[PDB]
Amino acid sequence: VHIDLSALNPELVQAVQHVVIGPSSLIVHFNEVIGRGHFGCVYHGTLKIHCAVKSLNRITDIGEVSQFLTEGIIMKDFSHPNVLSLLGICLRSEGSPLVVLPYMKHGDLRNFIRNETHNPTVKDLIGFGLQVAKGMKYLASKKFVHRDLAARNCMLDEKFTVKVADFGLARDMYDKEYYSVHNKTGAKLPVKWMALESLQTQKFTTKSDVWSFGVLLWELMTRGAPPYPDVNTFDITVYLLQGRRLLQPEYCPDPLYEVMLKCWHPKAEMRPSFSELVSRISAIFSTFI
Ligand SMILES: COc1cnc2ccc([C@@](C)(F)c3nnc4c(F)cc(-c5cc(C)no5)cn34)cc2c1
Repeated sequence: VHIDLSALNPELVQAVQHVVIGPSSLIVHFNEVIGRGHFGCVYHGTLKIHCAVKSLNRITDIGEVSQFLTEGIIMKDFSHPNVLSLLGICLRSEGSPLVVLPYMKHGDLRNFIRNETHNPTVKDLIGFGLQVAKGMKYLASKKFVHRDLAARNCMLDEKFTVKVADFGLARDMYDKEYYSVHNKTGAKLPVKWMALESLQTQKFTTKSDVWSFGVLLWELMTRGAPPYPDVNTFDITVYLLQGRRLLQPEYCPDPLYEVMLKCWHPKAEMRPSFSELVSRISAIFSTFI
């Protein structure tokens, strides 16, 4: 893997020095896999900054190198406390580049809320939801559409700060169960998180991210129950069109369920913005002790 600066959009050339990590600056501990995606494994690494280093060597070919760099450059300029940051990319003589992310001590949000070790309160769970909403408000303000928002796709650091993850160079399928193959297009889709219109057109928007966020809130309040367990894959469209939504979890406050129903409005344009979600959830959160 060689970097040809001329091949890039000339406006981005200056950003390369800030995204590329010199191999001498990074040590990666390949002895133990700490995480797995469809595109490769992840390992502990030290930059002493502790990091998660993701290999992309399960992919046959990584595509256009200039595009990969461009994706990295665009990703690295995102900075928000509820969005996973890119520390950089590191080139290795043999194999694809390594993607270098901050280490997230407590892993993905779904597994965290399912863990018997931890006991977040209803207030804590709502706060996790608020943090996600803030990250998504940021991403939406950058006109970035996530396309795969779900509890499995957010992570928690050592201070229990929630970060929207699984985007840009960290994008992957980290739990294959929840992705079904479309018969016409072949795309593997997170159907149980998708908006009605996306199930029909396969177009994703910020308003379809809002639908997914509604599902994520439901996951939080059920402590990571699988949505629609008694529905099979693409029959979700028929199920929803019967006039159905996920039921109100026992400990979900009534106004938070109302927020969920708004996220699942049949008219995409009538769903709340992430700014409105931050406002509404902040209020509900403030009522708890
Ligand atoms: C287990 O220890 C860690 C610590 N930090 C990590 C940071 C990123 C990642 C990385 C690059 F895979 C990643 N980036 N975004 C996501 C994400 F949204 C979800 C997951 C994830 C979910 C499951 C289940 N396993 O991994 C992994 N993700 C993995 C880490 C693993």
